[PDB]
Amino acid sequence: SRRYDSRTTIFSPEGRLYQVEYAMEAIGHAGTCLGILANDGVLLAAERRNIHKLLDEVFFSEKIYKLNEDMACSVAGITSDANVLTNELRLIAQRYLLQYQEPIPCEQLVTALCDIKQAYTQFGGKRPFGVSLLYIGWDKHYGFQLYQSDPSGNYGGWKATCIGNNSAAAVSMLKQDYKEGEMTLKSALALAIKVLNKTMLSAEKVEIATLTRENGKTVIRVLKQKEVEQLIKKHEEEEAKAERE
Amino acid sequence: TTIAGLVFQDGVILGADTRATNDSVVADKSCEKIHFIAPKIYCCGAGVAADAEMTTRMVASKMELHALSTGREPRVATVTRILRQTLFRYQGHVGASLIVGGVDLTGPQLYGVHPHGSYSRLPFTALGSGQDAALAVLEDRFQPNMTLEAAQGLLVEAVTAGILGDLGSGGNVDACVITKTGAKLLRTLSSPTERSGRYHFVPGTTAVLTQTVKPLTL
Amino acid sequence: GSSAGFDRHITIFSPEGRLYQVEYAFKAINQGGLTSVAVRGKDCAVIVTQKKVPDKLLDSSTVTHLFKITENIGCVMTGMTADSRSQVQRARYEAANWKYKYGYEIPVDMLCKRIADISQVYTQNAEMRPLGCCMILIGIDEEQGPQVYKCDPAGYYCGFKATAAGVKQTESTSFLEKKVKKKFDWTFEQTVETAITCLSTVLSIDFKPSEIEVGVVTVENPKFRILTEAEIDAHLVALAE
Amino acid sequence: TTIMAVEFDGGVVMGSDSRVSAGEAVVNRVFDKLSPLHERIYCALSGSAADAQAVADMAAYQLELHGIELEEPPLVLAAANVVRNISYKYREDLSAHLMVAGWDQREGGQVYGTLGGMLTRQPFAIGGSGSTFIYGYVDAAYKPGMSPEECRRFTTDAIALAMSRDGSSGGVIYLVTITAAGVDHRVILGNELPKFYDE
Amino acid sequence: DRGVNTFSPEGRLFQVEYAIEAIKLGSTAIGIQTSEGVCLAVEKRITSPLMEPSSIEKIVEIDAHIGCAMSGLIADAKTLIDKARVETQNHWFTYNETMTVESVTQAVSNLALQFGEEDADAMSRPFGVALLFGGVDEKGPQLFHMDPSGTFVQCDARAIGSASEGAQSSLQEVYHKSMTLKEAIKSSLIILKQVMEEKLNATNIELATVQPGQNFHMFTKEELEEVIKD
Amino acid sequence: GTGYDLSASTFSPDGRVFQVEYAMKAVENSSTAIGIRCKDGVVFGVEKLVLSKLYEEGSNKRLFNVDRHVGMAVAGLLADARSLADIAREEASNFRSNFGYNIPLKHLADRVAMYVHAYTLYSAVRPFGCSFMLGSYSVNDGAQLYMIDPSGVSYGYWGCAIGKARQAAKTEIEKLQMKEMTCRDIVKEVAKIIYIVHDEVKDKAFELELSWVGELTNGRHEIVPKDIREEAEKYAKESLKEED
Amino acid sequence: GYSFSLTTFSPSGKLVQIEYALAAVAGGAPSVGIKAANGVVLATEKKQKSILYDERSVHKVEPITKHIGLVYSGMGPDYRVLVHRARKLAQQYYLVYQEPIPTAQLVQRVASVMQEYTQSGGVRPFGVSLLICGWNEGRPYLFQSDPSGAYFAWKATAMGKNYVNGKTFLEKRYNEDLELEDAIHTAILTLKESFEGQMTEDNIEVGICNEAGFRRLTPTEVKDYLAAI
Amino acid sequence: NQYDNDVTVWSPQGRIHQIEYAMEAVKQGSATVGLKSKTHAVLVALKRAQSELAAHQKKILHVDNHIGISIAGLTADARLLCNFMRQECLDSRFVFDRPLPVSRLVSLIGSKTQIPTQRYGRRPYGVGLLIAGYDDMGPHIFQTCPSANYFDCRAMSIGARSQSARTYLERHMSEFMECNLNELVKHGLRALRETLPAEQDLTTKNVSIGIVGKDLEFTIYDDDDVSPFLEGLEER
Ligand SMILES: *[B]([O])([O])[C]([C][C]([C])[C])[N]C(=O)C1=[C]N([C][C][N]C(=O)C2=C(O[C])C(O[C])=C(O[C])[C]=[C]2)N=N1
Ligand code: NA
Ligand code: NA
Ligand code: NA
Repeated sequence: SRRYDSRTTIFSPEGRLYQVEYAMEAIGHAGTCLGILANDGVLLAAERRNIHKLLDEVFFSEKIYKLNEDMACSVAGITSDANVLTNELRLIAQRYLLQYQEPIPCEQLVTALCDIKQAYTQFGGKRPFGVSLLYIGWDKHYGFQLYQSDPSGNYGGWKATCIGNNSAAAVSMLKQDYKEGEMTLKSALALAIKVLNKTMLSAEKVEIATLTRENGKTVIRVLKQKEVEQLIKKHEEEEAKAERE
Repeated sequence: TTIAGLVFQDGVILGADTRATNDSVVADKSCEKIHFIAPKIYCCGAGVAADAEMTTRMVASKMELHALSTGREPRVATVTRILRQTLFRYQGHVGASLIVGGVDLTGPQLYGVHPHGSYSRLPFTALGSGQDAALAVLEDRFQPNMTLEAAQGLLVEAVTAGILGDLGSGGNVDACVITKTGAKLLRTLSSPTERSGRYHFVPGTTAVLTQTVKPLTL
Repeated sequence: GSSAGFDRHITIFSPEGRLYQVEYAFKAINQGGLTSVAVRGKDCAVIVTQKKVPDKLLDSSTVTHLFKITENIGCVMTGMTADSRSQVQRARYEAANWKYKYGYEIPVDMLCKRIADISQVYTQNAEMRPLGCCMILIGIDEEQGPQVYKCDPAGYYCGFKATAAGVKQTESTSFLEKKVKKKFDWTFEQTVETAITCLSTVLSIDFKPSEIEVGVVTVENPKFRILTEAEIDAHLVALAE
Repeated sequence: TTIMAVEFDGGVVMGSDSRVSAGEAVVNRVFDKLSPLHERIYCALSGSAADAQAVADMAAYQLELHGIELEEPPLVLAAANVVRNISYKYREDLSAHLMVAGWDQREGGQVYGTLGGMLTRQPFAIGGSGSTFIYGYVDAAYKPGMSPEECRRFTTDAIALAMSRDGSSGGVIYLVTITAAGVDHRVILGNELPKFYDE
Repeated sequence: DRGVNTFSPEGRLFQVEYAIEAIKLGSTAIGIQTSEGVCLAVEKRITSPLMEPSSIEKIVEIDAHIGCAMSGLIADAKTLIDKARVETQNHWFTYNETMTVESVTQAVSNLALQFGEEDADAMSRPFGVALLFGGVDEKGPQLFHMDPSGTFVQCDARAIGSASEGAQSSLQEVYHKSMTLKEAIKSSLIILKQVMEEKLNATNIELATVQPGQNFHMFTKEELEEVIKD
Repeated sequence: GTGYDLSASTFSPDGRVFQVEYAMKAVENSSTAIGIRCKDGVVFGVEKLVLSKLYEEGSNKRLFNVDRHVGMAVAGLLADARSLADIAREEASNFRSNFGYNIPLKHLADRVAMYVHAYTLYSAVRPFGCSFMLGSYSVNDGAQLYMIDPSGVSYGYWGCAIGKARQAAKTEIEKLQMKEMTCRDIVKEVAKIIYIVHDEVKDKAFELELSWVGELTNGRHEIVPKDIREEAEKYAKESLKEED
Repeated sequence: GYSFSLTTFSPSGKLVQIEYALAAVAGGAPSVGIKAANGVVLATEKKQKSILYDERSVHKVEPITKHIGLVYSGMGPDYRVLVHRARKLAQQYYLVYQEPIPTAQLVQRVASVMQEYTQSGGVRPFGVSLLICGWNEGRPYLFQSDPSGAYFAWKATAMGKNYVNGKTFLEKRYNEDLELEDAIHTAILTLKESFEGQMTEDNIEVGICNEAGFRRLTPTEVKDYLAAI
Repeated sequence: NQYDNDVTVWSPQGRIHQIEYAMEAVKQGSATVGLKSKTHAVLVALKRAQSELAAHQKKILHVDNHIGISIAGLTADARLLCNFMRQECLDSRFVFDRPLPVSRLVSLIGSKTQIPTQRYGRRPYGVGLLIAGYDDMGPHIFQTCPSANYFDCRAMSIGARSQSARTYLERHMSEFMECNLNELVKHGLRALRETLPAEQDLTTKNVSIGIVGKDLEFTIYDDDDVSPFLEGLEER
């Protein structure tokens, strides 16, 4: 028993958690998932790793998950672990709604899952959930919001950020081009496709969604393949128009 | 409620009325009290309507689980055992009086199952508020190994005696013949009882204070 | 045969996808030093194994690998005797509990499935080893006729026309597949004598009455009949020519 | 209900009525109250039908497995104790009386009562509502060393006498005769009941 | 790698062995039992002048008639001090009386080997703490020692910590059984000043005494500055 | 093997559970205990090696009463043997509670054997370092004697031996025609066999423990009285000169 | 028991027992599933080691409820746990909702169970990838679910021995509005690529799902499809 | 070595090394002796002092009016196992209104101390007891160990250098049963100082005595209490 124990919930000599770090290496191989805040909305744009001729396309998404009426999220890591965590996020959102009869604020929903992820690093002897999540949402307190989390149970609020394959390369590219306070969703959609062009461009390999507020109610919608493909050609033309001059 | 059952030569027939009463007020005129359990096993619902509903639901699921695992058509002794041991643990608080009828490997079978968890294997039985009228009809004119035609006629006459005689019971006779080759669910097999109406109010007769219209657009 | 981690010590996967602890439970069946054979007739089913009494100080009645699970069902075990008894106790419990819960005689496939599903729990959970033993059930099904059903330490199970398990399993299954291809009127005499001659010619021993033990169920007498040494003696001398 | 078991040289006779009452209503006029626990062990069911059947099922389950674990038929003392311990443990909750009887290779034909979790071997016993009315008759009419036929007569006479007087008892007489040779089941109908004074 | 409840070949628990090794790292403390009272002294081991000196409670009030001094893991001690404090008032509730110094020490000694992995609610390891109890009950003034094993015994004088070995030699020469309390107080501060690699002063140490007449008293800056002289 | 021999939840590659085999070695190193099935009952004899003359007679009693009608004779790690007796006492007590009569010995052997087998499947526990012999007499069942080992195997025996001289004791029992002989006779011959298989050179002095169950005792497991034990000890010493 | 994960992350950042379980699937007896326009097909290799094995006894292609069916590659005993559990999950949906369970929702529930054994205490994951056919609104459904607890909706795919060859064979030769007549024929042709022996009604097993729910095809029904190869 | 750390791990020799390691807790622990006559049972304990300033360690403990014990090993296991005996005695006085037989109490210790030797993540009780007590069967000395084995005794010794004591006792066995109380205590004291070297011997500080019999309840004698018994024979 003691011989067979992996001991997932211990500090290594350096002063750090091995299974937490090793889970973040699993994320570094998984698909390029990013998110960008704006004045009039929030977006998530992800690399679609389920790409074959013979795949069916049942669901409205592949990596994007709705959570509440005013909230959604995308993931990077082991998709099975994501299905557990997203199911639990949905449960938390309704547990708040049953209690207070208002939608859960975005930071509160993220802290609730991140308190659970941290438990798997501190006790139980269990391996952590090998998933980083990017969350989007609206609430009455802070409005349009973007959050990141990771297997440690640590979260942060971001204006724009990325996780997955070419994570660091995408964030430094976002640090150049993002203008704080001045970005709209149309300008943000251009930057999302610009960054995914660097990291990964057919529309089967890309998957986008936009959270916005229209007429006192939140509107979460995936983009169709006609909307994505026209935005790809606008990048190809804008890239080529600068190249000549 | 008047429910009843009857064993004949080629199979079993199960009978039931269609009235559902809330205290001394008729809530439903047309409802099915003959429930599905298995392909060749059906069950009549009496007593507490929810307990009759949910136990027959639960045992149907258990027989689907049992049949899928065994790869065999289920036995009628098995539904009786499952019901009994469910009903016995709850000490009659799950108030499901049930007539369980079917055909299997070992022939046609009819069981009376009471809510405390007692049972009785029988050739004919009746349950619910008008059981006595139906059971009086069965005692008067039952014989061993009836024909398919005579059994339907007798079982319709039994459930009809309850329909007229018992204030709880009413409406049409539903029925279910379970021969060897499948089960024929004769819903609305009889109709013992057969207006002017028409109270056309003009639009605007009802006075209105608030009006809001929410368009949907698919 | 690649290996990493604790894959040979506990029931977890090797790099190739095997469970080495499961494979070692099959090797543990051979440690008993015995071979069982089971055969299915037209109107019957029979099981036979070595009733090896080296010590005269043993009570030869209490030395047995044939066991009665219900009236209509009985089995031959082969492997570790402690594991074998334990698996028989659980077969008796599950068979009886079935008749309590469901109100009829448990069929032979479902009893064998039940024990096989229990064996899988040992195959998946690290905390306990698999049982180093092999249960071959026989019994008369009402619809399907006579039945022979083996189940492994891995948690496999299957119905058979004939089967074997133990030391000389591959030789016994090689002998049985030769004889099944030929046409025979598979009577009680035909089925019993095939089982004894298979175990005889594989091991290369002319058996005496005390050197084997026979269990059987017929269409006429479906209750689990364990044959006496006198009844065994009649079938042996029938093969005198 | 009226039940009765009787003991003799190499076996037991065991008898019941057939009426399942629900107050003044007869729910079932043809109920067999002699349930098998093993191949040569029966019990006579009495009191609450739901309680009485559940004990008989649990006793049958327990005695089936107990029989296979010994490689022998169970003793009637064992089956009497199995019914006793269940009836005793849940005596507040259950409202039934299971008279147990059968045959053994060891002690032969024997009859046990288990009234409210007790245990007592008697040469004969009676139970149910109709047993009240026939305590005088069974004291008067019983003598020791009866044959199978004398016991079957005595069990029929007593249960018929009770069925006449008790409203809760009625219908047919079911009879079971247990010996080494086997189990002889027999149904004395309401048509062919032995007549007595009934005015 | 091995379990917490594992004996060495010498016949003793590794985690208990290693819990005694942890007390050597802890700062030194002295207690002397006298007929006129039990004194108790300890070094604070102050790592910075920013650190408030009064908030290093290494001698504490268990009751009005008992004190306890500690060395080793300071956090581990506070669990045991609270359990003792609970035990005394639970005893006062039930019996309407004070506990003996032995009875309190025994209650804390019962918790020493209440650790283990399987069959547990509970502690993983022992307490790496030596305790010097010191009070006055019906059997005169008593001083009691305890270690991570659970072994507890009465002591005329004893010390624990980094210079436990060094201080016990000085206690052997200095201790006399018919001495006064004020001689025993000044004996401790002499024996503490030697072993400390910091210099002795009123802010750098805690002293405390218990007499028959007087309650548990921990010494102030002014009361320490008066004794400082010797 | 090495690596695969620490847990009873671990097979070796050859298909062997070494933790069970190592528990059987503690029995093989323990002193010799024997028992033989007579015509009219069963007798037990035990080589109890005296570690010190300081100890009392009837200390470290390797013969036990499981029930009034059943006797247990043990060999191996004695602490484990006593806990197995406590299991068998309760298991026999449970039968009387459930069924109202004395437990059959084959059933008692099987139910305690499955208790012994349960400890050979898990890392969480270890096997019992103890083999023991259960013996009984009855009216109907008659004389019966069963032995159980650390693995949990239960077989019935006309004669049986466990301990140091396992094989050596059995070849001496094979000479006796136990099936015709009675309990009155067999006590002499059981006491003889212990004195033969006892190694006076290697081991210290010993006390012979003798118990029995039969028609002599009305199927009740009693100790052999000091009249008959000392007659059998005298027979053992004088007949040892007759083959020396 | 053991209250710690046997599946853990390596320095590379891979859950090693899941990839080792996929090796157990990849070395299993092969299985194929195809989604026609009007229905769904599931077919697999049932080639046991001898003619002694009773072919009618145990089945690879198994029903879950009257409208959903199942097949596997890899470990047989592990598969039977998932069949029993999936069957329960179907009834637990039907009891609550009084509607036949959606195929997506059955896969999601069994996926959650398959995920459970890649994390929970003292247990390896399953050495099985499942193929789950169905019929919900009025249209076919085919899903894979592999040892991770991840699931993928397929038009068509293969598993087990020569799954790479079966997948490429299918990719070019599958049309997105095939007839169910043709898809059953395609599924047998996918198996004949990877087969070692002469095919028969006995040594392979096929089930189908359409308008009137799921069922296993009879030997004679298979024999008709084998006649024109 | 591989078979040293867990109590469940059988060695290839057929031994459990964690039991045998727990036995060494008794041996490195201090010396104590126990013996009985026809009428009495006596325990004598060499109380080991920590330093020469500190008072001597309590080695003889009270269990009931009719039973008491002397210890050798880990003091926490001694006190735990003492409280178990105290409680089982208290149960018997509560339930039966009659003192618990000493052999029966000793059987419950063996049953209790055996349990953790067979279970993973548990350890044997690192303590050996000599148990003096009187009942309907007269006086008794019983021994117990970490291995869960127990022994009925004419006499015994356990602890540091206790081979010396056992050799003395094995000579004077038939003498003990005939002795009066003062002669029986003096015999136990002579067995004890045989364990010591020639340099040091018995004083009132380092010796404790525990006595029970037909007349007397389990009384313990430590300091001036002991002075009567020592003043008789003191040479070599
Ligand atoms: B027999 O004992 O009558 C018979 C034996 C079975 C084994 C078939 N049992 C029944 O007929 C029977 C009756 N009931 C429930 C109905 N209860 C009563 O009749 C009843 C009544 O009501 C009249 C009363 O007083 C009103 C009492 O007294 C408190 C007891 C019982 N189930 N099975
Ligand atoms: Na009506
Ligand atoms: Na396992
Ligand atoms: Na009547």
